[PDB]
Amino acid sequence: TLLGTALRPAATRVMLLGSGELGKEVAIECQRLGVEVIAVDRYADAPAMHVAHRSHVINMLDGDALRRVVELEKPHYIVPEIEAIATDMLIQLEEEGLNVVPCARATKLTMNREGIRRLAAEELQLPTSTYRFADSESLFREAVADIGYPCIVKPVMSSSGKGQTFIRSAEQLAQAWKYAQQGGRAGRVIVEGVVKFDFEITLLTVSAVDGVHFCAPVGHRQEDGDYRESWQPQQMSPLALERAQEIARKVVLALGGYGLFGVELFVCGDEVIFSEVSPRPHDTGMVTLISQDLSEFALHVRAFLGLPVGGIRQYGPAASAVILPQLTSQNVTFDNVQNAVGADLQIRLFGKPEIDGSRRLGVALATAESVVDAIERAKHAAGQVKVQG
Amino acid sequence: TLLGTALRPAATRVMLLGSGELGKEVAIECQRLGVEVIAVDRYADAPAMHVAHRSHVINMLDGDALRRVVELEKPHYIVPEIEAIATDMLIQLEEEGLNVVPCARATKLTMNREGIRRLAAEELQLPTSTYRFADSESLFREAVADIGYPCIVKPVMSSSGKGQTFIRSAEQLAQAWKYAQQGGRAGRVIVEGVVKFDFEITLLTVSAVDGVHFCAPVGHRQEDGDYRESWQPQQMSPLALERAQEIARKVVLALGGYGLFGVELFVCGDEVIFSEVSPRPHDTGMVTLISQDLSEFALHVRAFLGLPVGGIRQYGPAASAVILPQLTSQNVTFDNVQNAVGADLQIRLFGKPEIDGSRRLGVALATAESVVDAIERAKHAAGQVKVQG
Ligand SMILES: Nc1ncnc2c1ncn2[C@@H]1O[C@H](COP(=O)(O)OP(=O)(O)CP(=O)(O)O)[C@@H](O)[C@H]1O
Ligand SMILES: Nc1ncnc2c1ncn2[C@@H]1O[C@H](COP(=O)(O)OP(=O)(O)CP(=O)(O)O)[C@@H](O)[C@H]1O
Ligand SMILES: [Cl-]
Ligand SMILES: [Mg+2]
Ligand SMILES: [Mg+2]
Ligand SMILES: [Mg+2]
Ligand SMILES: [Mg+2]
Ligand code: NA
Ligand code: NA
Ligand code: NA
Repeated sequence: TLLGTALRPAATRVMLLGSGELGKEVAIECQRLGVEVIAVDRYADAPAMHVAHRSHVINMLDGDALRRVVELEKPHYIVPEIEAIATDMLIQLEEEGLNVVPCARATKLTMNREGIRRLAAEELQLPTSTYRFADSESLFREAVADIGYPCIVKPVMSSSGKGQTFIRSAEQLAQAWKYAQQGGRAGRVIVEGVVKFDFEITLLTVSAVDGVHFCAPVGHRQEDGDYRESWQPQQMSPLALERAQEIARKVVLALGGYGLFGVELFVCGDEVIFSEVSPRPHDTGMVTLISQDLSEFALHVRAFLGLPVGGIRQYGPAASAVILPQLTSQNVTFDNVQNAVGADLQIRLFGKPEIDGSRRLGVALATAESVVDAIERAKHAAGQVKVQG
Repeated sequence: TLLGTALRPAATRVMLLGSGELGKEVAIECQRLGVEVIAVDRYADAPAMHVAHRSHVINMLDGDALRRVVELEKPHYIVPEIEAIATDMLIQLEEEGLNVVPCARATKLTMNREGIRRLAAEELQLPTSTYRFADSESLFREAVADIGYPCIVKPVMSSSGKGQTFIRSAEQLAQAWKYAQQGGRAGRVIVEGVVKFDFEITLLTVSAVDGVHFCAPVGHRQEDGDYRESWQPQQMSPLALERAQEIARKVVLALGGYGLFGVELFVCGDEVIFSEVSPRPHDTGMVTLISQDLSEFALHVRAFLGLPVGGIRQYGPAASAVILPQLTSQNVTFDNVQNAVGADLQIRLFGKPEIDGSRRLGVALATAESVVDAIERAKHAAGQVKVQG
């Protein structure tokens, strides 16, 4: 592994496709290695752009635009932060010699539930929820019938729960089907049975030159399509853990390429069920900013740059809790910060330029003697911040 | 404590006066809190500028230049990274209402050995080496005669051991004096008696809204004006730690304002002697980038923003080892990186645009079960890096 000096002729260049808070930490980790960072997004002053050498605002869904910026910048690495990109163009660029992290195929299978679902369930022969795909309401109706209640319906092109519906009753069908055609692209869906699990975890799995290494399991609480709190390590049976790792390894190896992956699983006793996987750092993993020697962002960079991980140290019970206010403003200020920091307690404020509704503006990070106390410490701190408009 | 959003009208603005690798970390920590950063230095593309919202290049010693930039950017805080700055203007500006970190007086006192030495030794009555100042070759000779051999002569305005001579005999008098005239303002020198200590430490002390806090003692190895390796914690007797803390507390308070200070001390069994102090993060403190929950940079930022520290977590034995090559290039590259990182092993590459001789271009960091093992690991890693240019 040879690294140049950022801004110099031999500089090593990383292009970030998506400049949110996750991308912001990757940018930081690149900067720490004197790696040149070019932050791209669909709006100005995105968080990662604050810490990049330079940036561009483009429609990442537009492959011609993608090609143009890439060609312009000639990056050594293309690192997507989100699903919403012209992956077809990534495939092309990769085919043309670009290094897409972790690999372009990985980004495509994952942006489509069908792709990934089939791979895991069928190909990989892995445990997942019951499901069915449908191209028409009739089929939709048909499928919901085959799956039963309650059930979940999601566009094969959905995230943050966008265009999805929890179904317990036939009465929702008109709206459900409509919600589904609504989000994502705006027309195919998936109908999954509902899993009754003890808890959900994110198994942050890094695939690098020295193989696959795992972070301790991250548990989390989802609400209204948003994670609220995350903690580590989530208590699980040795057997359960063992099964989760097997699943994670099979999946990452199957997707291919080096990087950090967020493997979403469900746990019921010693039983583990595959849900889905992010081919990049996961929001829940923000707890690793205080819980490990190497954060999920640092692991991602280490891996993609072709460097060995060796090991991951975990510093005891830890937690993250989001700062998710809801208002409309283009000049947000944060008060009472002094009551959100202290021993074993930190906060991050993203730099987002504006808000117009519910948006993640920061996160609180805490460690404690117990996971339960870590959670409370983090929640309480997030709650002390007064978000003004 | 109220923080705005970087780039927004209510943004909290921090101006860095000196954009080296230490300032780089300060910038990253500011950015983590959505603080707006303006990086200033005497050359372009300086490390901190890589992660700042905006950058300027001026003569920081020029008081008028300083006022101009300050007027132009209107920062809430001015954070100097070096001694060589227009201290008189900082005083002016602080009066005109600007928050100079930690305070303007602290900067004035420490820009030259005379202010700080006389304050510590005469005003505060802290134990220090014997010393005499001299502004002429002849006064220089009279000083040596009084101080005795061996002694160390140093220019009053210097750093990183520039223009210093360890004088063992009169043979060296002529050269010593010449070499001393070479370093600084290019005049006045300090002649100090030689302290025979068991070891030296850097006691990273934080003066904050909630009091004075101390990081575990940092030991270090100096070689030709430059620290080479640093480690933490450095073992010391209880009595020595307490005397070191009393000294550090006294000095920071006397200097005034909130921030992290690097108190340089010589330890002689249970006795502690004051050497000097950086009214800001110290290079030897880079070990904290791996050894604590909050690095010395995160701590400085937390303190100067008026937030409480609460407490500092130390993760066990750790060390830092510099990457200090020698060459002339404007396009430095680093190879063999895959052999300089791994389990409990990291590196940082500063992004310095060029080198023309010996310059610290990065640092290796490691943790282990003992400071001895950490030091070895970190030195080995620094060594694995193939610097070419
Ligand atoms: N079959 C299933 N059974 C039980 N809960 C399910 C489920 N599918 C989804 N969930 C719940 O809903 C959450 C979000 O589901 P999903 O991961 O499919 O959404 P998403 O793809 O739209 C968002 P993201 O990509 O950001 O994770 C899960 O983390 C889980 O809490
Ligand atoms: N009186 C004294 N007796 C014994 N050793 C001394 C000494 N003064 C300095 N030293 C040794 O020399 C080193 C550098 O001295 P000093 O810190 O004063 O130089 P400096 O101010 O130019 C460097 P910097 O500001 O970068 O730390 C010390 O860290 C110590 O090893
Ligand atoms: Cl004197
Ligand atoms: Mg998903
Ligand atoms: Mg999900
Ligand atoms: Mg000094
Ligand atoms: Mg010194
Ligand atoms: Na790849
Ligand atoms: Na910038
Ligand atoms: Na001030």
